Amino acid sequence: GTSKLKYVLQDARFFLIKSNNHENVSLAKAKGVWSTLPVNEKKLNLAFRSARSVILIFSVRESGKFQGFARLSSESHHGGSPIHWVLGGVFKIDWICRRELPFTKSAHLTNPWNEHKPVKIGRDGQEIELECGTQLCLLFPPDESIDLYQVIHKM
Ligand SMILES: O[C@@H](c1ccccc1)[C@H]1CCCN1
Ligand SMILES: O[C@H](c1ccccc1)[C@@H]1CCCN1
Repeated sequence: GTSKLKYVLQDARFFLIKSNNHENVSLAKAKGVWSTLPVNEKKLNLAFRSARSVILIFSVRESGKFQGFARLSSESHHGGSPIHWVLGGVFKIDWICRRELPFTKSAHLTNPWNEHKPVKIGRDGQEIELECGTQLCLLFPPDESIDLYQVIHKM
């Protein structure tokens, strides 16, 4: 079904994350963490405090695809377990979908906060307007390995 997914996304904010390599997205998928540049870290911390869900939608540059999406479970924090990224604070994230979506499937979605360009277009950290972001997340193939019960309880 899609009902719990729609519930998690209700009144959410959405941000495009552009990564330079699959290895870092793989690490994020395995460890449930993300780290970004200071300008985006500040924006995400602000969004985390005000919105009931903040959703990161990931895309590896030149892949032509999104690799999935996740919900922030914390603000950024320093001093924790180190992460062997491929070269700020660390956000904890809960994955909602670890399956890919090709850009060809989102060609009908425009992002008002980026001049109504197709939603695949955007710098790392670009905010995606609510309706566009909701519809983008609903386009991903269902990830039947995920149980959103525990995510709902964190809201
Ligand atoms: O956001 C990126 C970045 C690039 C340069 C300086 C700080 C942060 C990368 C780093 C690991 C995962 N995300
Ligand atoms: O998407 C809409 C928009 C965005 C930018 C210019 C005109 C119209 C509005 C914005 C808030 C709610 N929806």
